[PDB]
Amino acid sequence: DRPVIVALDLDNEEQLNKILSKLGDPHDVFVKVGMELFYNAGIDVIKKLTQQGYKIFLDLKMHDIPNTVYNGAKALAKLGITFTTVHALGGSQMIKSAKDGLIAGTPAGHSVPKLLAVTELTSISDDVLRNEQNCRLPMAEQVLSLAKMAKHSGADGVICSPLEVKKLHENIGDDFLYVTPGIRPATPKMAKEWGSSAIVVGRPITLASDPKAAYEAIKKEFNA
Amino acid sequence: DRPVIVALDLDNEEQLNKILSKLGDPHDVFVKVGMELFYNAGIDVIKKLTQQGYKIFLDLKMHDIPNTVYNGAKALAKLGITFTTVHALGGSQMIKSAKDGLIAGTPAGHSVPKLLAVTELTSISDDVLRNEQNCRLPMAEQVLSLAKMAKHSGADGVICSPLEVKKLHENIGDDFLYVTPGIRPATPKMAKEWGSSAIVVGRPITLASDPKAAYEAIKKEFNAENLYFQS
Repeated sequence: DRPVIVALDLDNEEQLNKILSKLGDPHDVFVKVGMELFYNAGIDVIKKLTQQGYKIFLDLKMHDIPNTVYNGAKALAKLGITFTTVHALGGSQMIKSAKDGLIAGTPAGHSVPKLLAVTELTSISDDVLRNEQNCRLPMAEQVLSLAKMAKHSGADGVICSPLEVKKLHENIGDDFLYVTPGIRPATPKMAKEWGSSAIVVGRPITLASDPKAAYEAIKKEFNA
Repeated sequence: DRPVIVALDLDNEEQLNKILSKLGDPHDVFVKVGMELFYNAGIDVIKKLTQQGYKIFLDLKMHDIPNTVYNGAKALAKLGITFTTVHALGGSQMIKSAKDGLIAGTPAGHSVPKLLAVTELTSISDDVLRNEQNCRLPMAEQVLSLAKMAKHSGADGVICSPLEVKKLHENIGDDFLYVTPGIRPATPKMAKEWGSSAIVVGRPITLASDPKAAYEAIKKEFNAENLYFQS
């Protein structure tokens, strides 16, 4: 049974509590929150939620020098989170320090958060990759490069498009998490067949008439 | 007029309060905190500090899609900080959104935080630039390109090394902040001479036997515009 993660887009604790109350029992609920929430809420907000049993993909895409990311990651791990992201663009050493940091901050009797690398953000078009980022390679090649390197450096997985998972998965093998966002009922069943380890789903659930029923139905479409 | 910013590399509010007690009157102190502190202490600690009159460079290097950075940046401007960072590698639109977010989150009356672009981190060597990040440009060209783009995208300044200021300035000009961290008694004097808008200083101050006097001496050196007589 592979996890379905609900992507949340909200900017306060109150909104967060409200959607979570609509998603189900805490143990059954895996959500993604980024900096729009984390930078707007008290430091103990995530910790309180993970104490209750909520699983949290805290998506802050850390991108700094290795020693600072060691310490950032370490601080995050003490929140009780399940997944977290770094930019592969920050390089091999930074990624390794990120994992060492996660290990260091994981409190007794907890699983170490999984370290996921971001490659090229979805906001990066072909033109931006070439003319703004001054990359030497086209998209498909840049992405595979970063993902491979992330795997070599101690990342547990990568955030990748559902339409890349096939070929990424071919290259890097089964010992890695391929976490695919942008899934809509690219359906959950297609993501399963193409090799996704976890799907991230937003509005189809969060904007649903009954977010809980939507969330539960996607899990079944993903795991049937 | 030109700021000296104290880099605080610590992970707890109690150690923070101790170094701060030695830096002087809050209205005379400008500090830099990054992931290490912020991800342990959170927003209340920053709000507390800025309300007292501390100037904070909150250095979190946001790097995400434009809409998310808009909201991240907006969240940070509510805290009353002075400088904050984003990755130029995140692209032109992300930088513009960051600045718009900063504007939206600033309380009325208050001053909009300055948006500073990170270019290539000091952790990226030429080999890392070439063979990990798959850049097609050599370091100096890539740095200038990222800096120029940041200027054209609403950034108020860049983080660069003291030595880089001249090339960046030559191309970008005076309506921009060149913020330079490597500084130790590259000296404050050299940083001044080379056109740094602001320096960040760490251990030379935070581990000095008298941090306040080390700080004031560096402010003085950095701002010695007419150090020598000339006619």
